[PDB]
Amino acid sequence: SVDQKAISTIRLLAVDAVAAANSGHPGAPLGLAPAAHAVFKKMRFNPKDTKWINRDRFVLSNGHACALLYSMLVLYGYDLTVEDLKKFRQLGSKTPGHPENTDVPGAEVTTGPLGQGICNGVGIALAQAQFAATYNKPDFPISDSYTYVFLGDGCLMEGVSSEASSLAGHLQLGNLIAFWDDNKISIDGSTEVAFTEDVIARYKSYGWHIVEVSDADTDITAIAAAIDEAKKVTNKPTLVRLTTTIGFGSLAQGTHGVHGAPLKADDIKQLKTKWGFNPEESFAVPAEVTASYNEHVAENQKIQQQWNELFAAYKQKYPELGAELQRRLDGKLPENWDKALPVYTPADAAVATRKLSEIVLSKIIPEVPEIIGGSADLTPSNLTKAKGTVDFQPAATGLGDYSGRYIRYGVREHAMGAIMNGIAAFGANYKNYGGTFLNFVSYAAGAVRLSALSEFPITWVATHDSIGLGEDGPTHQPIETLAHFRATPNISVWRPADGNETSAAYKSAIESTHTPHILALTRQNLPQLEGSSIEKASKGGYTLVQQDKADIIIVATGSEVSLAVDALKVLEGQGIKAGVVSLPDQLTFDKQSEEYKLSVLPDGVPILSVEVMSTFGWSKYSHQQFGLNRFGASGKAPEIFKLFEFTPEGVAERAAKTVAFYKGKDVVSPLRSAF
Amino acid sequence: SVDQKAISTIRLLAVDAVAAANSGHPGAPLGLAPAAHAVFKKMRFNPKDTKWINRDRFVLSNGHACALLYSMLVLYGYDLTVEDLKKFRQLGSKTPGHPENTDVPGAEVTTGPLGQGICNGVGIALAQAQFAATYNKPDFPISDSYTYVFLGDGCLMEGVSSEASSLAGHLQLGNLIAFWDDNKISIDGSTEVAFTEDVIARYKSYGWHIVEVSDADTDITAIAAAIDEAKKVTNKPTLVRLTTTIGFGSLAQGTHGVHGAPLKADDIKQLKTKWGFNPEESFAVPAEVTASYNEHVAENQKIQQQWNELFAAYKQKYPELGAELQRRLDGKLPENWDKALPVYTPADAAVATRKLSEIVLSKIIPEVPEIIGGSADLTPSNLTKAKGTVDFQPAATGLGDYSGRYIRYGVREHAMGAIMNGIAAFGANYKNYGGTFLNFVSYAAGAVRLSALSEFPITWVATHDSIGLGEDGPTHQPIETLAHFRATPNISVWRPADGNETSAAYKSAIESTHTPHILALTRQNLPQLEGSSIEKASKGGYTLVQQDKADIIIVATGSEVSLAVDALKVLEGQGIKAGVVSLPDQLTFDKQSEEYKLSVLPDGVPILSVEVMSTFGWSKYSHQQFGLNRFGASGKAPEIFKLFEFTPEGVAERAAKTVAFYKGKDVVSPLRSAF
Ligand SMILES: CC1=C(CCOP(=O)(O)OP(=O)(O)O)S[C@@H](O)N1Cc1cnc(C)nc1N
Ligand SMILES: CC1=C(CCOP(=O)(O)OP(=O)(O)O)S[C@@H](O)N1Cc1cnc(C)nc1N
Ligand SMILES: [Ca+2]
Ligand SMILES: [Ca+2]
Repeated sequence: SVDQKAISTIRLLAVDAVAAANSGHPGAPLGLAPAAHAVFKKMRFNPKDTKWINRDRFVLSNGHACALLYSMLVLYGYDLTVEDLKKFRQLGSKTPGHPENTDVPGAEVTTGPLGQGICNGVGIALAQAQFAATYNKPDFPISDSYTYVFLGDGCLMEGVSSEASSLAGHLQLGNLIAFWDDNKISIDGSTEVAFTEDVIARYKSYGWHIVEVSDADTDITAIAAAIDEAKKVTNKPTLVRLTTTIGFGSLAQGTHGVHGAPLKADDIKQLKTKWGFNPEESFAVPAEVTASYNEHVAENQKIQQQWNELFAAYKQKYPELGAELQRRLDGKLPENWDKALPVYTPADAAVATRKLSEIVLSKIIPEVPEIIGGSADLTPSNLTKAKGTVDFQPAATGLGDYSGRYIRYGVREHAMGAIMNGIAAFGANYKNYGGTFLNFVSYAAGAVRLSALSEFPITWVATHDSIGLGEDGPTHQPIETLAHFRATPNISVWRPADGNETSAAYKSAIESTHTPHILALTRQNLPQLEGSSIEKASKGGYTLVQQDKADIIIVATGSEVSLAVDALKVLEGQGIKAGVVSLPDQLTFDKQSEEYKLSVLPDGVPILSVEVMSTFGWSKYSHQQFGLNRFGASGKAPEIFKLFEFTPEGVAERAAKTVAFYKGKDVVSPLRSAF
Repeated sequence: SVDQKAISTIRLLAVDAVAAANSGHPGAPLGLAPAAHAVFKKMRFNPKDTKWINRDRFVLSNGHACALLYSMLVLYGYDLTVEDLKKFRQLGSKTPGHPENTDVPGAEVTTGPLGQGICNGVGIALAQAQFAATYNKPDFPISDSYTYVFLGDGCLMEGVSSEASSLAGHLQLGNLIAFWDDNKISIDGSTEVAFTEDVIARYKSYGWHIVEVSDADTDITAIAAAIDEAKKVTNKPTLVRLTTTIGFGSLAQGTHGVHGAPLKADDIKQLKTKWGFNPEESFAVPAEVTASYNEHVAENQKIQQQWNELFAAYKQKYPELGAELQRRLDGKLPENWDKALPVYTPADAAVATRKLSEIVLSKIIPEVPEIIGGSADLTPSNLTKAKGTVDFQPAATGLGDYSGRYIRYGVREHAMGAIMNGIAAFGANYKNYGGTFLNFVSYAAGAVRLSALSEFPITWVATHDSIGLGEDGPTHQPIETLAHFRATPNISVWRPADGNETSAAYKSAIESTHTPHILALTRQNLPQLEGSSIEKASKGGYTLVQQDKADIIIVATGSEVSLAVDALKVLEGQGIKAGVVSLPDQLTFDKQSEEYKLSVLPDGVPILSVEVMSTFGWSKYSHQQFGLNRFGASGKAPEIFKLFEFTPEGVAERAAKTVAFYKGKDVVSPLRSAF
């Protein structure tokens, strides 16, 4: 039949791509081609408009299987061709060895690190539910799309997927439909060696609906029926068990050897002849398959055409909501939204930056509807919920509504990070955030790194940033954490010192379109600084205290800026004149012009950094570094600062030693380099 | 009764400790005191010998509840007193705000980061099973101890605990008995807001046995009976559901407010009078409670006395095993074990460092019985299994035996990391390891950091270290990873360049007693270096190529050392004389004498670092840094190195620019500092 021919075409495109690269993963593509065919036939999408907001989304969580995804995208006439398939896994191609949303049209998210994609799918589905609750009206189903996810045994073993699956079940996300590739093979062989749990029973325990397809190597009728069944269960996410043979059709089917290396040439020949293809030909695309797939595209395009007319009629019936929706689909924040950001003067009281963050959120959430966010069971500690908002919960629980704006993630940092990526991936200008203690952002590193690689404007509200948290002690006190994330490409790591800097950090985080943000915030109160402003802090680094005859410049962040200012006064009594630089975000600073940066960190003066965590990275900006390169302690925070000599006198002593060390030396800016 | 008085004593010690600190967590201690009393009465332990190898182990996974643990340890006469309780959460005390194994007698592991302790308990139980299978003989139950773990809702939400619980069920670890504090309260309030899964059904799906105690606020008879029941189920780990009231007895019982802040003074008074204590008194220890607890200690000490005689008789009946066991309990490796380490010359073939690692393991595993380890579903990629060894599996599966040495962790990096910590915590000189790709060690950061803080000699076999892995692309290629772990205190991060350096890295990792190791290993082949040796590489950094008239020194690691040597030859043709330093472990190097370090990185010569990952940290050792501070690419590895100019000519160009940049300047070693 044409459907059988399409499935064979998909299988053989994937195998031929792996063969051409002499690299990659043929097994899961062979096993999942029937399901991919069936799911894409049910999906609504436009290959010529990858951003249609009411499209169904597809996520390949088992991202190593991407020859399958690329084959689907090629067959459906996305901006990806057979010539791109021939360049699978080749430097610079549009067909990288794992899918990247920045590079691959029709890749919603970046997968490959196992477990991430299913969590991203939870976030896409969460966003869709929130979006539909916000905009849909009687006779106006603006948003009614589904989220389809493929995942394998590896994703099911990774703890992040358990976190997200527990939460998705709690949230009753009925438009999420996931498909488990139940092939009983991973890299180490049979799943009997390490993965003998009853997956189905576990998913029932989370509140998911289950459909089992016992012959998913052939039974596309049953796969389609499973989708129809899942769509009828509106208050539970569904897991469809696809019992498949890894490498179906290969001489090596059902073995670990077919997972992750090219097939033998003779194996590819017998695949082709068994399925009616020419064993001498590669990258075959039968015209009847193209015709069948084109019919579905044309139908989908007529659906989008009608949606566009629905949207026009919505703008007439609901003028304010329609304009808001239009603005969001245009990627624009509300005009002058930033006028809501709080501004402070040096006469205002000291405030912890976690509390300044609460105040910002309280002002901007009512003004910017596309802001939603939550906390990983730290709401009263991170201060992430604006008073008067409702939680995102299914109304059936009585605990919230899908129109709500605040997410109770539970103690699930890693899934929170990956769900945030999915909310961003949904689109519609969502600017979403997640709170935890800074030290436990590290639990979510797998997802955080993908925020950076995927260029998603997500925000971590990362409170209790240092030994300043006090008594909880060294298991809670960051040392390495900022260095880790600053060393990752494309992460803005804001460590604001005061009220104006906190507003600048949020301006950056909310305006972002391509860069994730981590906001490192204090437990403890900090003074409002003389010389701070949103304008200056928006440059990432700025001269807080200018001293034309400086003997030294002290560069600091966060809680250590006030310390530097107090040290400047001690130094004055020692006959040493200091300037102070505040560096609330190193990435933003790095992006400023060379001349601006040199105005902050000039030649001809020693520069000392002060930050109560690792000294890694700080030599970019300083000649000498005063940091904390050992674990912390359990005690009252001021006593810990004293123990480690993070006091005005301790900073002044090191500043004086720095001045002495450079006596008789020629000093150039740390910004200078040989290449 | 005396038992009732003991429970009240525990509750009130915990509340009084929190009160004295005006900080900490009274709720779970109040709720779990009956269970703690019951479990400790069943446990075999010696407060005067915390290292008795046949003790039962206890782990408080909900580590914030540590006022409970400290109260138990004080009551039982560990090296912890009421005076220490009065110093709870105070700087320098033996009663930190979360338990630390380095600081607290009777704390087996360091907890506080949720989810870790239960996984550590899985590792203690895994080790006990392996140890018993190795040493027990008829009439000689050398090892027959249990592992008791308390955990809360937060631990159950963290994905790491799902990973470890799936694996523990697969492994049929019948001597593991965990207790869930089912109090339905976390920081954000009721668990109804975020955690509505059927926990019991999930644990059944993993293959655990369940016992439910519906009135765990009072029913110590049922808690004791649950332990007895769990001990009869020898082929399943057991979860005991303890339905408790958080803060039991407080006016604020059953509320989130009792979780994490001191009780009001009037509340403490009414607790005391309800339970027959003097409301004017704090830190009361009734002598009848001490007497009862002392009776159990005395009985346990007679059990250990008899075990010592059993061990003496074992040494007579089984002379070789007995001597091996004695050596391990003395903390000593086999005499001259390191003579098994492979040695290479520059005439030997190029080898990838992952393959060199396989060869090391193959030589040392037969010689050092306390080495066990595994991989997170990457055995044929990491090359972590020695041919001819058997996997650690329950014999009932037919897939291995508990005497086996190789663990199939599945796709569970985070739990693997925390399980490794538990295996180390068991003791008996275990030197255990875990393989994954370097980029996915990051999934396990929560546990890795605790290896460092806990001072456990665990080893990550972290292969596919860089863009050298090629086609899998940027989702798999480390950039930030070494900087992250090098910035963490107390992590040795070895990046060996060749065969001799790989042997030095393993010598360090296996000899370690207090420092975790990460071995960053290549996919791709590297040449054997002229000038390398185990002796020199054991110093962490060494002069590979000495040049008395050097214009520049190039310092490099791993795959970039050979690149530096090739660049030296290009530079010679440009009239520039270079030396080369290899820096296989920065931590080991840092620990050498100042004079040794200066002999490697002297004054008076520019130093350029080369390493194909982040430049963070490298200014400790260099004036200029050539690194990779952007994400990678999907293509054949040599083409990626060329793209980024990590070629002999690209290094030489940057070296020449470095020489030019320092013309006319006075240069001192990067090792010099102002303070
Ligand atoms: C183990 C592993 C794989 C097997 C999947 O086994 P699974 O059953 O999911 O795939 P199948 O055998 O094709 O059906 S792929 C490769 O990613 N990898 C390394 C890998 C490990 N850890 C993480 C976080 N991401 C990864 N990418
Ligand atoms: C959320 C959170 C807690 C509530 C536990 O809720 P749980 O039900 O386990 O404790 P109970 O309410 O006392 O019964 S504690 C504090 O650790 N914390 C922050 C916290 C967050 N993430 C990680 C990895 N470790 C942590 N430590
Ligand atoms: Ca599989
Ligand atoms: Ca709880």
